This record gives sequence, structure tokens and C-alpha cells, in this order.
Amino acid sequence: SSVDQKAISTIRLLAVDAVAAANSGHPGAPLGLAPAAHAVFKKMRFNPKDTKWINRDRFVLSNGHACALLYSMLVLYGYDLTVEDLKKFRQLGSKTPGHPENTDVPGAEVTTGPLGQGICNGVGIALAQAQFAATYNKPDFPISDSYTYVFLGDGCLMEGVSSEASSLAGHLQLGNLIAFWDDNKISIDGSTEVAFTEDVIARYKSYGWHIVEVSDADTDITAIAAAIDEAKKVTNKPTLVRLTTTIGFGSLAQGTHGVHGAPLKADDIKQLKTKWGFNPEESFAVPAEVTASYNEHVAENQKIQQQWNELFAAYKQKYPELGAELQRRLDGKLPENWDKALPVYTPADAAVATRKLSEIVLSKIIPEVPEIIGGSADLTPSNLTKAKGTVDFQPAATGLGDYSGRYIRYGVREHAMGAIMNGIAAFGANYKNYGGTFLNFVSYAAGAVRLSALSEFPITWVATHDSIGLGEDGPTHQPIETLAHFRATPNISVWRPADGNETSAAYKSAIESTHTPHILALTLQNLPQLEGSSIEKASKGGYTLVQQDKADIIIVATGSEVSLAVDALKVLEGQGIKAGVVSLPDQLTFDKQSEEYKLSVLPDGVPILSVEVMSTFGWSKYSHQQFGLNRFGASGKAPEIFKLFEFTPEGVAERAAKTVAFYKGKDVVSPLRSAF
Amino acid sequence: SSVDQKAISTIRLLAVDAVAAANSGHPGAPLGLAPAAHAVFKKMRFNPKDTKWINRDRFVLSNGHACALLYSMLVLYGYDLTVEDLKKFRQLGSKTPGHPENTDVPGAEVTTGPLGQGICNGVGIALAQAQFAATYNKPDFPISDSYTYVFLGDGCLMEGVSSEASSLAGHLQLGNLIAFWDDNKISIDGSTEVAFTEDVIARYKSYGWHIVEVSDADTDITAIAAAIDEAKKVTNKPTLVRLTTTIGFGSLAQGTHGVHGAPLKADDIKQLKTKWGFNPEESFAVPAEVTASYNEHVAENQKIQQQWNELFAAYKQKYPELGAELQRRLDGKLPENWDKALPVYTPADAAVATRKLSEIVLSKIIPEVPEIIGGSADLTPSNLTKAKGTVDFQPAATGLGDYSGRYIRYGVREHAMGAIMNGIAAFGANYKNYGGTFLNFVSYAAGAVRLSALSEFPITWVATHDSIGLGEDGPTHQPIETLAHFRATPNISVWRPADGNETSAAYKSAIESTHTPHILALTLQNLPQLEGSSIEKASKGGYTLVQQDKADIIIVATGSEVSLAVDALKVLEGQGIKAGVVSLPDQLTFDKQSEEYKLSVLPDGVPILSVEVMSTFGWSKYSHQQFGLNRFGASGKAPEIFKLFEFTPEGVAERAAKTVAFYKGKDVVSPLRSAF
Repeated sequence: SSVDQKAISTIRLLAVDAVAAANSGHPGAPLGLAPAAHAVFKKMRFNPKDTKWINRDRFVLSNGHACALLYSMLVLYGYDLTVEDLKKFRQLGSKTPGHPENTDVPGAEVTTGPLGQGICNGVGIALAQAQFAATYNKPDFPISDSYTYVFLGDGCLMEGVSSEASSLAGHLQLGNLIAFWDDNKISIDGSTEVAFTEDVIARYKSYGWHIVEVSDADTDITAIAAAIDEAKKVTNKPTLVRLTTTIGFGSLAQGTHGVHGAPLKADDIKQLKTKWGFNPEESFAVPAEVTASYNEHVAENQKIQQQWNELFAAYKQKYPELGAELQRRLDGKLPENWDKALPVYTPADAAVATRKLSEIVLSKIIPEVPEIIGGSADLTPSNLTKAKGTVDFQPAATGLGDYSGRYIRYGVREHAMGAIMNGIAAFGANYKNYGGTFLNFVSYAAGAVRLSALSEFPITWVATHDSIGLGEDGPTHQPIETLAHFRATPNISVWRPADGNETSAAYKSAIESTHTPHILALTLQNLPQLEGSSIEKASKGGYTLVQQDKADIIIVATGSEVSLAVDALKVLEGQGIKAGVVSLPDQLTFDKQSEEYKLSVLPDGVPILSVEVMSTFGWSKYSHQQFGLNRFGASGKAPEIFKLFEFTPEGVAERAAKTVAFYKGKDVVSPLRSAF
Repeated sequence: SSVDQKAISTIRLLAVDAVAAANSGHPGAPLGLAPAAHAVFKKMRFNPKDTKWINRDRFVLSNGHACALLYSMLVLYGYDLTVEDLKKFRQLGSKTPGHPENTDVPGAEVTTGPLGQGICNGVGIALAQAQFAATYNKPDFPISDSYTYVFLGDGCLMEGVSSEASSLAGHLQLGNLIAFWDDNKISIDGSTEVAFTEDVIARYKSYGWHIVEVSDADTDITAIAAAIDEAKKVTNKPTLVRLTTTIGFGSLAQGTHGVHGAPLKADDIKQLKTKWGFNPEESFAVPAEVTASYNEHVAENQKIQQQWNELFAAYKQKYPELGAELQRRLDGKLPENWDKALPVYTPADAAVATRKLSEIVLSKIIPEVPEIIGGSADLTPSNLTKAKGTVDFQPAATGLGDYSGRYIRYGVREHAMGAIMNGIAAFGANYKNYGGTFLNFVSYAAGAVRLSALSEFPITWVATHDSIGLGEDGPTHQPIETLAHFRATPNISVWRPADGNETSAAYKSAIESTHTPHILALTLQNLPQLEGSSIEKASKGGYTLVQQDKADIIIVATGSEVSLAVDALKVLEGQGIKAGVVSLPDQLTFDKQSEEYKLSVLPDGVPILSVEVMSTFGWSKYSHQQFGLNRFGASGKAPEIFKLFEFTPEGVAERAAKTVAFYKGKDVVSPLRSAF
């Protein structure tokens, strides 16, 4: 009868019809959460005609399988998504994929579906919003005062990544974050009683969250709206709103785990429509009264943005410096000549570990580039990720930092750090944010890292202690598979810089990135500055370090093994073998160079040996023979481990000589060549 | 003055001296936890001369960086570890690596160090102990009544994997588990106040854990012992014992985060020794009164084991069937001819998805092999991991199952499922345990999976929905990098079976495994039974499916792409090209075959094309050219996705023809050949 009721029914039936058209997808949660979605979007400020408005409230569907729900909202509010797109739910080439993709779906802030991720992304959006507001807001100029709204399900609450992020969100007193738990007592295996009996509310209170409970979230949208208002009044705690719902509300199978992930039966859909006043013979129906009511909210929001645009214009006049910086960031541009701050080295400079070179880079570029923030997962004094003179990101009320701070104490929470980094990037305003841990424990965060790549987010991992080079901590800490794993993931730039100049190139890439996450693999041990390295050469991803016109062999290497390759070249000289050396600091950047550039670095007609003290996987793209480490490491002094595995000038030279012998009297084509 | 005091001091100074000798490692937690370690080991039943006694209490050092502490205990109790081994702490080739390794260190139940893992391993040990006791205990025959003791630090409590496992341990009412939190207010970054302010105790109560707090765990070993007794009285809740300690107790830097991970200064070590009555000029001192007191506890424990051995002997007489089964499992042997239960298929059988073939295998072998237990991370109706007629593992008090049950409801907790699986394997008694999820979300558990490999634990992942073949769920669910990641990890068998016979071979491998974790990559889509497949052929890891003496090309493939390769062979026939087909269901099993077997499958003198609908990484070990998918997937009907990416008989045949052309008039050697 009310237009709110009609809208809720419309949302539910659009979602059910999308799933029916695909004969695939999940109608249960969309049916149970449509009342909450309606209430939340009515409280949100957003512009369907400007999905990038920096002061929009953000919505994250963390239970992303429910995405027919998200798409229905975006269609009804006039985003660049139509009923015809809904009819193509889960079909190849459509803008309505089975789980929302921020690269494809207008109004999808992040890519969700893998459970636990969205809520952590929302923590990051709210973290960025707090940092952004603390940086730019002035008296009478609330440039940023937006909220982050997250829908999540029981599964999200079982995933450890969400515990990590919720502990940290409570610690950070993020009162700009409002999360909604779909408390429907059903997961995929059946009742939550079989595996999930914890006192969720008590746990969230233990993190410092504020709680509002809505006992009838099936129908009481007034209570949902009041819970939002109450959440906003509690400015020093993130709020969890418990929505007690009936999964699949209205279905003959409502409240049972059948409605979870299977299209409804035809007769079920027919009785749904009839009892709510819709035509059972019609699909994808949109009552004009619903879109009119929604259009009114859009019009109010567009007026709010217009007033915000005038506020921003007045801000730029009263604070021309801050206003120009803000305009620049909103345009997606770094400061002019920011890269003049990158340090440059020569072979007369001392040997330095690349974790220490990384600390130096950050010390130089953080003052120059305000949109850089980052932190470490409780390894700040080992990753060397904090630039002296910056303040930690903390609620001012704690005395430990300020929301304008730029260094984040993630604690021992690698996975959530990864997903929060995705949320900070997703906020926009050109944030270029980073997170430090040991390379071997980036793997803890694999779920989020692959979503960085799929989402095209320019986040950066500062991943130190990259190999057996770390020594005594031993094989539980020493990467073997790690670079192969992320190099095999599409759209990850995996930098393993060999020296000072290469480390500057890696940061030049990571900070200028707009669509590609970075992992910087950095050493504990000191490496010499190379003859022939430079920022601009290393910026090609792969380059000729030692050019040898009459090469018997080219040794291609990365990181700490480039200096090793050069030392092996000298041993080979003594044997009358002429070797060239290629440094390959990033395979992805190299791969995207022109074919003729790539073939000049790895030409035809010379055998190529790769040297890297980790897995040989991937290396046949660039080499004919691979010298690597395909077993776990060992606890001991690093030089002794290298000796044991013959990663020595003589050990490399021996294998280079055997590689030359292997191909003697056979002509060889570049490993870059492919039959198709 | 007391011998308890002298023992605590001995433990502390052995740990400090080990770190000093290495000039590497962490003295803080060993100093703070030595009183608790002393108290706990005095309450434990164990035999240093039989580390495999099945009714021993288990100890897990989850804060594994503290392992100088563990080694000191093992030395003082006369395990196969000596003071001379301690002097070689963190040295290459020693039995005292920087983090404990169950493969190397007598008395190390699991490999710890990566934070969060050990406590989850302890949940698994206790889960296995409950299941084992419920299976075999009889009236007057308490065959199994052992406890699991875990030490953990603040970092472990921040890692999401430990939240997952602690939620589940509370749900499972595991009163045989006692965990001790080193509440010392310090992590690597400094005070826990900067990132970890949650009410830990309230959170653990919310999971259903019992709490005992020891306010002075620096000195009150009577309170620690009473907390253990109180924990044992609470049989229906796991217990968390809060140990409030001074990190680095006794050091000049005690209670500061300097003592965390750096060797103490020489003068600090000297004042430590003097004030506790030791010689500052002596290192690795062991007062005879301490080892005498410890020897007395060993003697009592050996008497307990001797009585247990007599109890077992009487058990075998009264229950010859159960007793023979138990003896068999303790001997590490599967039932005779267990593999007669594996199903065998022919090409006259219908096409079946390998997730469904997997369900059939489990239905046949679970009744035959009692040491198989497993579960799913809330994907039981999609993984098809439960054999009908089994009961869930649950406390009888819940009405949802029994501790004798064999199917585990892990909930949406992939990472903890992985580490709990490691603990179940670590318990011993020949447990062969498994866990199901989508292949793409095995990656959530990467931290634990790599420890499965490093620990040599025969755990099994039942990893369904292995590729774009799953269709509509789209690229957030579709593996690309996943197999490359785990194939690049040493010691993981990664099975991707093509049909019914191959799926039986994969389980034959996974269940007979004693030292190698398995991942079974299984399809949602139906695949035909192959002409030429068999269990015994597929058990070679790689084999010739279609032998072609005059091959122009060999197509090597896995899983769903083997049938594709055969269809492409038929297209190629029409073009006058003769192709052979190799099926490579497990690369690791294949790699370990003899050189001459491997060369008969992938011989010299014929170009080899690989076909697999995921990353091409690793494939150059077996092929000259690789047809794979090195971009993310798409949401749509699977056949349309395959068509789009040209994974069709014609698309493969085209690339096979171009591969033949590429090598025309050049003789080719097997990709297996290497120069060194």
C-alpha cells in the first residue's frame, strides 16, 4: 500500500526475476535484505550521474552473492545500469556479473563475493574518509563527512579476515562506519547452529563497537532508519546493526536454506508476485511510483552535491593551496615533478639492503605526495615502512596519533591489511597506499591480493625479508613459491629491485600506478650499487645491465641475484666465456613493453640462464635454463645457506658453462618466441 | 632456593645463552614464559624416549619465535636434543632451527612460527583426540584421555586464523584443550595499545571458552598449576589461561619491546646469571638438581606409559577387533586391500563431474578406512564431501552429532580448517583427514597449506569448482593462479583428475600419503570417462593416454582439458596431423618417477603442447608451447566462456598445428631435459 512497501516488493521481485532469467544465483539474501537496502539507500547521499563524487556515502555489499540485490538498487536509482542489463544477470559480457565488479558495474565501490572481503573494504573506505576529512576539513568547510554502509552475512562473520578488520575498526573508533549483519540463522550447510554458535554481539562489543538490534528487519524499516540515526550519534565507535530477517522472505521456502543459492520454482515466483500485487505473468516490472519516489531522493542528493560543489569552490578561494591539492587529487594526478624526490645512487655509494633503500624512498616521497599513507602488520621496525616525522593514524582521543596521521598500525593482521588497503584505494582521491610485512606472509593475505588485481587497485605491498637471504629465521619465513604465485596472478606488478636505483624505479611504478597493484620484494641483506643501473632503465621492467655483443650466454636475474650474476660473469671471463647480464626487476612491466624492446633484452641466438633464489616457475618465459630453489630453505647464516645451495659466483658460472655446452652447435631462438 | 626456582632460572638462561650463541633470536618471551613452561611440563604426561606415545599430552608453542624456550624444555627432559644442539641454535644443519620443525626437532608436534598457526594446530590435535577417544575408549579402558596445551602470544590473537579456530573450538566444547595467553602488553611495533585494545577475555567468553586469569605469572607457579586443574574440571569448554607476565623478565630491558627479538647485551646476561645464582662466566649451565627433578617426572611418566601399554594389551584381548584396528593405525598402516573399495569406470559409463566422482569415492572408502575424517568450510552440498550415513563431529550435548562422528562442520573458515587439518594429522594414529572448499578459496588458507608441505603432513584438500568451468559465479570464484601457486610449493601433490579412474587414483595417492599434502582440483561440469584411463596408469602422476608412434605433436593436459585434447586430436586427424595425448593428473607424482619413465611419456623428438584452462606457469617443464588462461575469467555460462577463450577442439587444434609449423624441420628434445 505505501510506496515504501511497493519499492521493497519491486526490489525483491527484480532480484528474483534476475536469478530466474539466469537460472543461477542466490535469491534468499536479496529477499531478506530488501527492506534494509531500501531504508539504507534512502538515508544515503549519492549521485547516479556522478559515481565519483568524493563526499558520497559508500555502500558495500560484502555478502556479494546477494548482488542481484545491489543491481536492483542501482537500476531503480538510475545508475548506468538498466532492466535489460538485469535480464542479462550472470551472462557472458553483461554488466551484471554473478558477483559485483568495481571495474564493470557502475556504483560498485569494490569487487566482493569472496566472503569477509567487503566488510574489510568498508573499514578501509572509512579509514580513508577519516584521514581525508582530517586532512582537508576546515571550520565551516566540511569537505568530507560521508559514511560507509556495509551489508554482511553470517559467513562474513566466520571469516578471520573480518575479525581482524573489526578489531582494528573498533580500536580506531571509526564512527563513520555502519555495518549491518543479516542475522538469518542460515548458511550454506544449513542452520548456523551446526558451526556458528558464538555470541556475535558480545564479540563486537569486545572490539569496542556500538550495537543496535532490529528484531523485525523483515518489516520495521522505521527501526532500521532509527538504528542508522543512532549509529551516527555514536561518533567514537563503529556500529553493528543486527538485522534479524527471514531468508527468502515471501518464498514458500522462506526461512530454509533451500532459498539460499538456487533459483525459485516457477509457482513460488508466481505466488510471490500475486500476494504483493504484481502480475505473475510479468517479469522485471518497475512500478512508476517507485522510480518516481527514488527519483525524488536522487534530486535531493544532486542538490546536495551541487551545494558541495559550491562549498568546494569557496574552499579553493579561501585556501587556494589546499584547494589546488584537493582538485589535483580528485583529478587523479600526482604532484608535478613528484619523482624529482626519488633518490639516485652510483656505484661509488655503499652497499645497502633494499628494505633500507625503501625506507629512504618513503622518507623522501611521503613529504612530497600527500595521498601516500600506509602502515605495517606489526613489523614496522623490520619492514622500515614509517618515515620519521609522520604521525600515526589514531583517534585523537587515544593520545597515540590523530586521524590526519599517515602511518597505520595494522597489528598482526596481514589479510585485513590487504583488504583495508583495497578499501583505501577504493575511496578515491588518488590515494596511493601501502602495507608492510615479510614477503612470506603476504601469502596470509592472498584472498585480498588477488582482489587488488581483479579490482585494478594501485595498492602496494612493502614485502621485506624476501628470501633465504634473511638467514636464521629459517624455512617457515623464507619465500620459495611466493613470487611465482603472484606473478601468475593477472595484473600484479612484482618488483624485486637489485639496488638503490632499481628500488626508486619500483616506487616510481607503484606510486604512478592507476590500475595495477604492486608487490615490492625487498632484502634484509646489503646489496652493492650496480654499474649500469638507473631509475629510467629499471622503469622498463627488464633491461640490459651488462651488454656483451659476442655473448656466449645471457644471465637474467632479479634482486639480490643480479650482483651474483655479475660476479659469475667475472668467473666466466676467467674461463674464456663471455656473458651478458639482464636485470628483470618487474616481469609484468617488462611483458608490456614492445616486442622489439623485449627482444633486444632477450634476443635470439644466445642461450639464457635465469638465476633467482626461489621457485623456477615462470622463468621459461625469459630463459632456456633456470637456476633456482625448488625446496624449502633452512635455518642458518645466510652466506652458508647460499653456499650450501651453490648460489655463489662459481656455482652460477658452472651452470652457465653447462648451459653453453648444452646448446653447443645448435642455434637458439629467444624464449620470448611463441608459436601462437 | 627451591628447585622449581632453579629450574625456571635454568630454562631462562639456556634460552638466553642459545640466542647469544646465535647472536639471533628472541629472548623476551622465553624469559617471560619460563615459569609457565615449567609448571605446564610438570603437569604433562610424556615420554622423551617415545615421542609417539599416542596418549601423551601434547604441547604446542604457537608463538614459535619463542622456540629457544621449547628447546630448553626438551633438552632438560632428556629428549633426543642436547646442550650441544642448543649451542647450535639457528645454525645451518642443526636440530635447533630458529622456529620449531616437527620434521627435525624431537618433541616438536608441529611446525610453528607463522603467527596464529600453532593455536589452530592445537584445536586440531584436541579435535582428533576427542574423535579418537570417542571411537576407541571403552568402560574401564581409557585408551585416550590426553590434553592439548598451547602457548600463544598477542600476535597470535590478532591473526584471523586464530579467531576462526577459537570460535569453532568453543562451539565444539573442547574441554581437552588448554591455551595460555602470554599477556605481556608488547608486540613488535611496541605497546599493544597502538593496535590491539580489544577485550580479549570478553571475546573468548563470547566463543564459549572458560577463562582463568593468573595476575602474576612471573612467579606464581602455584596459580598456574591450579589454573590447569580448574581448566580440566571444565570438561565442556576449552580454557584460556591469561598469563600476565613481564616480557624479558630479569633483563635490564624487561617489560620493554627491546627484549622482544634481539640478543641481550653481554652485561645484561652477566647480571641475569649472578642475581639468580649462576656463574656469569659460564654458558649453557645445567644444575644437576634440575635434571634430577625433571628425571623424576620422566620416570613417573614412563611408568604411566608402561601401565598404558598394559591397559592396551588387556584392551586387545577383550576387544580383539578394535585392538587390532588400533594397533594397525598406531603402526602407521592402512587396512589390507583398502583400495579394493575404490570405484573403477569404463568408457561405457556416463559422464560425471569429478566433484561427484569424489563424493562416490568417499562414500566407498570412509566405511573401509576408519582413520579418514574430514569436513567442509560451509560448502558441504557443493563440495559433496560428506558420505551419507556418517554422523557429524559435534559434542553429544548439542544434539547435532557426537565426538565419534567423522564429518566436521568447519563453517566459513578455510584458513583455520587448513591449520586444524594439520593438527589432526599431527595427532598421529594414521589420521588421513580432508577439508573441502572451492579451489579458489584454498588460497585463503595459504599460510597453513605451505606448513602442511613443510611439516610433511598427509592432509587432503577437496577443492571443487576448479576453473571457468564453474561458469556464472564469475572471476571472483574462478582459479587462474591457484594451481601454479601450490605446484610451486615444494612437497604438494596437486591432483587434477580427468575422469572416474583418475579420481580414484588421486584418492589412492592422498590416503596412502604419509609425508605429502594433497590438493584435489575437482570439476563442477560433467566429464566423459576416457578410453585408456585406469587407476594404476593415473597413479604414475602422468601417463600416455593416446599413444601415437608417429606423432607430429603430443598434447599434454589435465582434468577437464584431457577430453578437450582428445577431441582436438580428432580435428587434427581430419587435417592429416597425428597427435598423441598425455594426461598429467599430478605433476609431483610424475616428477618423482624414474627418468626413463618420464621420458617415455614426454619423449624427445616431438613438439609438446600443454592445455589447461588456468595459468601457463610451470608448464614449460613438460611442454614446448603452452595454451592456457593468463587473465581473469568471466561471469557467464561455462560453454560460452570456453568458446570465448577458444578452449574448443578447433581452438586447440589450431594452436597444435601452429606449434607443429613452428618446429617444422627442427629436431626437438624433451622439455624434461636440463643442462644441469
